[PDB]
Amino acid sequence: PGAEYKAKKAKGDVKKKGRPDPYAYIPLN
Amino acid sequence: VGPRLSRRILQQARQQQEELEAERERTTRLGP
Amino acid sequence: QSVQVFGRKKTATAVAHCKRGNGLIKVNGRPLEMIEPRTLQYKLLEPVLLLGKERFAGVDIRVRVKGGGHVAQIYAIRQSISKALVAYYQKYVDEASKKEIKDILIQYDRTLLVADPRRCESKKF
Amino acid sequence: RRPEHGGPPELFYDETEARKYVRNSRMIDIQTRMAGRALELLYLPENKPCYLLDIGCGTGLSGSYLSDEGHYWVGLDISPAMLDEAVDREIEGDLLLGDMGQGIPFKPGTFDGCISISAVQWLCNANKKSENPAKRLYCFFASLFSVLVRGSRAVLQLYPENSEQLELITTQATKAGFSGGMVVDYPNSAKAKKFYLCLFSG
Amino acid sequence: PGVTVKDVNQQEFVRALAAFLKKSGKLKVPEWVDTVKLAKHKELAPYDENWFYTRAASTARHLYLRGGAGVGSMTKIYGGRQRNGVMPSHFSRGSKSVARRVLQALEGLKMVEKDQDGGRKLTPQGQRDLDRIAGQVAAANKKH
Amino acid sequence: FTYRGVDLDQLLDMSYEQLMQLYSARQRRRLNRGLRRKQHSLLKRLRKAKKEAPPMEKPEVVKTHLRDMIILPEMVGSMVGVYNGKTFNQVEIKPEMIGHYLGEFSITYKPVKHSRFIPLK
Amino acid sequence: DIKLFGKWSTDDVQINDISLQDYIAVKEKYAKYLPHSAGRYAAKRFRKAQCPIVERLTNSMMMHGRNNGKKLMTVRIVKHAFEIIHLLTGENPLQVLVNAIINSGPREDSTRIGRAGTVRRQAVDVSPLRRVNQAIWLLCTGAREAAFRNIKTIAECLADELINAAKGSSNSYAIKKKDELERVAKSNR
Amino acid sequence: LVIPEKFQHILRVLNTNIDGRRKIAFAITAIKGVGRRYAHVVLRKADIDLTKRAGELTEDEVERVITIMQNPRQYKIPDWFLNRQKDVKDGKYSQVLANGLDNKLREDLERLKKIRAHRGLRHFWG
Amino acid sequence: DKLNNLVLFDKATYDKLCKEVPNYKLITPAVVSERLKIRGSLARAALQELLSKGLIKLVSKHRAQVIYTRNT
RNA sequence: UGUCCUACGCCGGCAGGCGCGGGUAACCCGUUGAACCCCAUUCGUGAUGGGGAUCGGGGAUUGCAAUUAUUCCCC
Ligand SMILES: Nc1ncnc2c1ncn2[C@@H]1O[C@H](CSCC[C@H](N)C(=O)O)[C@@H](O)[C@H]1O
Repeated sequence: PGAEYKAKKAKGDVKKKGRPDPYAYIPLN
Repeated sequence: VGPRLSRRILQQARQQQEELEAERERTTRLGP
Repeated sequence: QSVQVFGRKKTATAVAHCKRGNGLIKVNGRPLEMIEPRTLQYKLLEPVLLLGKERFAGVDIRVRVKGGGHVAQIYAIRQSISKALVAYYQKYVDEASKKEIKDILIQYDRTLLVADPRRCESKKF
Repeated sequence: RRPEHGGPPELFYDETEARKYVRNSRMIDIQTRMAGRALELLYLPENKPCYLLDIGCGTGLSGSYLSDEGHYWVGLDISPAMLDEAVDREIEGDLLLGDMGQGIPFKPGTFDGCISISAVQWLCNANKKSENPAKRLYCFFASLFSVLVRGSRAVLQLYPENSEQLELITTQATKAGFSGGMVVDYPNSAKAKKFYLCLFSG
Repeated sequence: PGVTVKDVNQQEFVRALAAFLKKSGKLKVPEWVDTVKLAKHKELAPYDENWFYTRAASTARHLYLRGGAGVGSMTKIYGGRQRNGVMPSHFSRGSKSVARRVLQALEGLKMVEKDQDGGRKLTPQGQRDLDRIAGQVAAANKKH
Repeated sequence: FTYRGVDLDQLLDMSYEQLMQLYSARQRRRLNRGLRRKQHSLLKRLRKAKKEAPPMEKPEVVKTHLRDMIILPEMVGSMVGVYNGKTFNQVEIKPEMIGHYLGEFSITYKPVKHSRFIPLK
Repeated sequence: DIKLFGKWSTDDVQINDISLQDYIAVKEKYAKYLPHSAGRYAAKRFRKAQCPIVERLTNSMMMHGRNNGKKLMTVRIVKHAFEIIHLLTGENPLQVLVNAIINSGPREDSTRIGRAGTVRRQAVDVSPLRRVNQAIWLLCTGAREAAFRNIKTIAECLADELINAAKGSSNSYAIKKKDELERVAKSNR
Repeated sequence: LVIPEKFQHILRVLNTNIDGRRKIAFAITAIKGVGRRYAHVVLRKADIDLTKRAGELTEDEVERVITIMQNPRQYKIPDWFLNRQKDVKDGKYSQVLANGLDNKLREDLERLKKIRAHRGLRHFWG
Repeated sequence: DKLNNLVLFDKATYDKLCKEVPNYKLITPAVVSERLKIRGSLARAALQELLSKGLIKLVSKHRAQVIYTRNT
């Protein structure tokens, strides 16, 4: 759930260059 | 009452007494 | 002959001196009706109005206040004026008059004779 | 605290709340900011005017963003005070008064998409004994799935108060035949954490 | 039996004392009286054009109460709150030259002299003047 | 050209002590506080470079680190190489830079110069 | 006679509601000169029931941050409010005030409960003390949000709030907020 | 009182509109270069009653306000009280109001750009 | 909408004040300006005129609130 | 609170200068004349005499040195 966008040294959200601006997609059932 | 309040009360109560009792050049020569 | 009492609030301390006279009340050399917050004028005049102008006619009170604030001094002034009279009517008037003064003066408001034990709380590490 | 604690939507959004909603600088900013993300989130083709549903339109801020982008829409809302403010702003689309818990009164297969900006979570609480959250959510999504054309998308922005409301909305959503997911923008932030139900029919 | 300064309203007393000083015409009013703020923490100039007399009157009344006050003591009396922009406010003194030029002006009225143990006090003729004006204050207010 | 209503030619005739009032408050304080040996030696080097230079082109460049030395009116026309920490900036002293320092014509920093998910299934 | 502000008498104030006799405290023992007393009316449960009703009014107008602390200003306002209420209506401003507390009290309220998602409401009854705690709050927020941005002084917004509530009019903020609390509670038996 | 027969709703001063409803001590502040502080001493030197609105001032006293605030130094307005002190080009003391304020400000910008100072470059880039 | 309250009395409303305002049962600077649509600076300046002419009784004078009343 | 706190006199409109004293301190600052608060005046729902950012020009002080504004004051 958006763990790859999590900043280790600070609480918040850090962008990445390969992937788009931070998000999280979880599918339904 | 306590130490801080009573110190101010006693000092103030003394000074009111003195202004009830209240209502020259010093003697440079000693032999008249 | 005279009586020397005190009344207090948070830090506003008063001392009152009452003796034989014609009924003048002075605070810091000023009359009771010239004390600066005129909104709380009735708090200064409560022990005079509760008891009557005739009951204060045999005594002259001079009050000195130092410390506190504008309304903390009014609460100390009205305490020491009433407390000066109940001490004067005890020592030089019969106790029947002192009991009936202390009666009607407590049922109105208990802070005219017994002080408020509320002071600022300190902070610790 | 939260506006849903106040009561029913028809009484909370009264005449005096409608005025200070219009002249609310934060509201004018973020309601159109989310409608930009929500219109972009349904992947509708460019250079093609579509017919959209503005469920819970309110003042018509999200309604005006569609019209400025060349679309047409109709709005459905429950309180007359927010609808009166929409008329005074000289909006373009049509306005409808009704409760989305009782059904969307259109023929099947009408709209190319449905847009929702902060209206959904008003169904997770029932302030009448006649009302039930489970049936009002199901009567919404079942009627939505009928009215939306096949292959279209419905994007829903909502403000859940705990994890249970996200669950209780989702199971009612997936029981009416919708498929999709939850889009969370900035999933671990605080001010920018927005929830988006993207729902589409096959 | 005579009334004193402390027995009347201090607001009414300054209005009576400044009206007395203006009618005398012997106060020395400086030239920059119409172009100065009398504190560094003010946004504007005084609203009253004759602000020098009420400042002069309030100087004499304050010297009657607690004597031995200098220029530095009277800037501390007339100080107020300085709103430092977006920063928190602080207490700032008044302007020293306005306080000084008043004390020079009262000295020319033969109302104030220096004190051997400090700043300034009131003349024996000065206290005769203020206590007389308190007579007209109480007569027109407490007797009406 | 005029500077504070004073032309260039008698400003060059003008000595230091009556240059006090033509400058601003900052430069007036600095001139009272004196000039150290570092800037006396530099002023001689600009004076020497202007001396031996051909009288129909600009003089040779003088490289210095003195970013805190105000521009006296006799410095006009000089070639000063002023250092920002990385390189030497060659500045030609026009007569409009009199009250200013030397450090603000060699900037020590560079300007700063500062795609959304759509689900498919 | 001990009179409020020197000119308002507490003798003639008649409380029509049986439920609120113990809690609207303005009668011969609670008659004070001024609504300032600095009394410890919140050191014990139901102590504030014995506080005079006008002092509770002034303590509730010391609200929204910038006015927190300033009580000499709020007793100034209630002094001017009573002198306007006597002017518009012509009877005791204390009589207008105790009619306002009675008419602005919600007699039935609703509570919010929810186990998982389903947040529903149940209608409960209102204690006689909270009928006064809600009534003073609604009149004070009624007058505060009445002006706040127009030329009307708060002394005459508070008078126009207490007069309307005593009449039972729907022009009151308090009556309009009370009725919607009653309307939700009726729907949620 | 009542509106005078010659009351002005809008006054044309220094090619800007001065509102006649506002009081004379603060209606003058609509022109640039004067503020709440400069316009108070200007009306004091002109000996004009400050209780008057800006609308019922006649043509006599409105023209001596202008010749005071354009030319302050001969009416004992002190040298420290003016906004335009010693100029760079012609060092003299003045008070620029309507377009002189914008022209002097523009001139102070392009002077710092032509010499390429740090302050002038950061004005250009920003 | 926006208020365009008059800053000086015109002829119509000046008469309206001198035959109606001294019969309201309450006269205040703030209640005059809501109905006569005038600024509050003149709304209090008109009342000291009426007080000096003896058409109104004064009830309270304060820097925050001024309260006036009919004669009879 | 302190040997750096300041009193007082003179000058300037203000920041600020010159002189002369008290206090190693329940002894001087300091009856610590604090701010909200209180009483009068102007303003009158107007992005307004609310709000003060960002700027232009000048002056003063500490520093070897104030440029990328040390700090303070005026318009
Ligand atoms: N059960 C319901 N059915 C339909 N609309 C509802 C509803 N519950 C709440 N609403 C509407 O949801 C709206 C939320 S206000 C938000 C509307 C829009 N985002 C805007 O700002 O313009 C309110 O107008 C309310 O009327």
